Amino acid sequence: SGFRKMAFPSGKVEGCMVQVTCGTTTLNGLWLDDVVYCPRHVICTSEDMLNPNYEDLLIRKSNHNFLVQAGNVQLRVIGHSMQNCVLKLKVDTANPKTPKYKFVRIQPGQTFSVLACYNGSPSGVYQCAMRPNFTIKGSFLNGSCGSVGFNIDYDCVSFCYMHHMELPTGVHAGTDLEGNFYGPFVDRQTAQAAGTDTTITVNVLAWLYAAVINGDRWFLNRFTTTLNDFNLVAMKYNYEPLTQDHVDILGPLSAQTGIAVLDMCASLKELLQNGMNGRTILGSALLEDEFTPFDVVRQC
Amino acid sequence: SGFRKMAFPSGKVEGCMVQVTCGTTTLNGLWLDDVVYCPRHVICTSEDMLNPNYEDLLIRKSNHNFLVQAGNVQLRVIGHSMQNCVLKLKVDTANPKTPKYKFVRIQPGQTFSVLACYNGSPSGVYQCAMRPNFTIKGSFLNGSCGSVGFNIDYDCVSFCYMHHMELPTGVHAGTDLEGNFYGPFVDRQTAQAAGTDTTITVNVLAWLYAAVINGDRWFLNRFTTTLNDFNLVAMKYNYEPLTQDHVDILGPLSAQTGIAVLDMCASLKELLQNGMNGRTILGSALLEDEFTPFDVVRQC
Ligand SMILES: Cn1cnc(Cn2c(=O)nc(Nc3cc4cn(C)nc4cc3Cl)n(Cc3cc(F)c(F)cc3F)c2=O)n1
Ligand SMILES: Cn1cnc(Cn2c(=O)nc(Nc3cc4cn(C)nc4cc3Cl)n(Cc3cc(F)c(F)cc3F)c2=O)n1
Repeated sequence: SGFRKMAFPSGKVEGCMVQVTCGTTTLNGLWLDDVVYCPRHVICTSEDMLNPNYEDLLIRKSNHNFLVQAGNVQLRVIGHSMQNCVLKLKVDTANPKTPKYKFVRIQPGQTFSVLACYNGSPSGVYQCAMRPNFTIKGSFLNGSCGSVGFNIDYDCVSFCYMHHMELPTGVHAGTDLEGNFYGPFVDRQTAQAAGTDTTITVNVLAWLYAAVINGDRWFLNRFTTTLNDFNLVAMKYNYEPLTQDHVDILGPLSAQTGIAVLDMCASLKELLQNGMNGRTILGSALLEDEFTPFDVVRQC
Repeated sequence: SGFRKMAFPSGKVEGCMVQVTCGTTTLNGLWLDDVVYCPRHVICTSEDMLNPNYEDLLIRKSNHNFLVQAGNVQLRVIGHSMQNCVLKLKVDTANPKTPKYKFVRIQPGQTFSVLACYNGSPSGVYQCAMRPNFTIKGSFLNGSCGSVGFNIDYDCVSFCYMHHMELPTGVHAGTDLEGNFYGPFVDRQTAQAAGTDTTITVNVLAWLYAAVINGDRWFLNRFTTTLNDFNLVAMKYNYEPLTQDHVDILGPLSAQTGIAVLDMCASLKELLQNGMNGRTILGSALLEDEFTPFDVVRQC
């Protein structure tokens, strides 16, 4: 029992992290087979960071302009190319610690693990969700650019996020591993605002199911509701519309607990309308929305 | 910016985890140099688990009674011994992945990272605090016995916790790596109750400082208080007495923010007396007490 924000063990990713430097600009890269992937922002000097023309900047560089250090060992760069907002640096050595991996893009509302790194050295691991507005509420300091987010199934690491920048308001923005930003952001050092966010309804429901699996049942009630009258109340509270497909995914949790999805929705409506009254669910005084149904099943 | 429950990267520990089996009883072990450490409960058959006499049980075993599997490779057991509630199994192979390590016992109120494992295979990593009543509010299923908790400084892993059992109420109990239980528990399959718990005051204050470092300032106020009138209100709310030594440790956070410790205590007293009024601090609607001052500094 118990329920924690739980990350995947990070060792398979720690073995891929390297430092990349161009000029005096330095950040983290990801070394898989004989390629290092990193944010293209690394080719900016301080005077280029506000308004780079990356094709311009990159045509002015050669391979020897890029210093890649894997721990103590510098990796000889033997080729380079841009792919969207990531740089690919071919090196003369294949990483002997390369895991089985894939590059996957995730959906808003899905979770992943973040290995935060500084100067190529891993620092901490934590679980994060991609928000509906394509930001993540991460924990990142100066020097974390290039840190990666990932999931693991069996032995295979699905890389899904490369960290680029912190917005005003202090949330974080980045790309998938093909260099394509999540959300409407660009890799320049200008202030960019996140669009309005919403609460991930299916996740809140998943976490309420987790609570029942773990013996928190105080919020349950005898009522039910239709999908639609629920969405009418949800809309009021800045919750994502719940769809019949969300209902279908909650199926297995509904089965294991014997609580119909639309009955749990009735509990959710009352929690939204009454608050929690100084009570807690799974140690929280808020409705938690960064656990997917898969996370609940994986941990319960 | 941002503030998350952040664990240490787990790779150095993942490389030490093995499976130990005696009879039909199986759990996780820790392979460091040529020794495997695991809960002595592994020598219990189902009929022994309620009321074992471990010295009895162990004198009836030989080395070949212990099956140790490191991934696919079985480790030849060449000696065995009891140390308190841990078994030490000398094996014929030194673990080539052994990190620099130490066995340290932690204090209540301190934090560590838990690598949860099943059948010797690591499953997830998360951050936990040792509660004042020497339990931990972990996340652990059947098969997690022998999972370890740890901290990392530079390259050195300080192992501090080996998981043994889940209490009623669903909190977790275990030992340090010399086999000495945290708290007044014994390694038998009987129901044992945790003693009353308290809130870790110095940690709540540390986290309020983290909030200020991160721009949450709504809870600050112009008042101050003495150490003692604070402890009078704290006592009422089941908070640990705050000591002048706790005040001294908060020094560096007080410096970086310019907020006197006893002024932050005045904010805490008002938060305790008024509640949060449906507002949040660092995304939480509760006063969080599982971040030490070191965790705040490490992340802020
Ligand atoms: C507080 N914070 C939270 N997350 C981040 C991530 N982040 C970062 O780590 N570095 C950035 N700018 C750099 C400055 C450098 C100075 N030297 C010597 N080398 C440097 C390398 C970088 Cl990458 N930025 C800013 C930033 C990075 C981008 F990739 C981008 F497209 C726009 C940006 F404004 C940053 O946000 N810091
Ligand atoms: C739900 N939960 C949360 N944490 C735990 C940890 N835990 C565990 O993993 N296993 C336990 N008993 C075993 C049964 C076995 C059956 N087979 C085939 N092999 C087994 C090995 C164990 Cl270790 N227990 C119970 C338990 C383990 C102890 F070490 C102890 F001293 C007393 C106990 F009651 C357990 O709590 N499960």
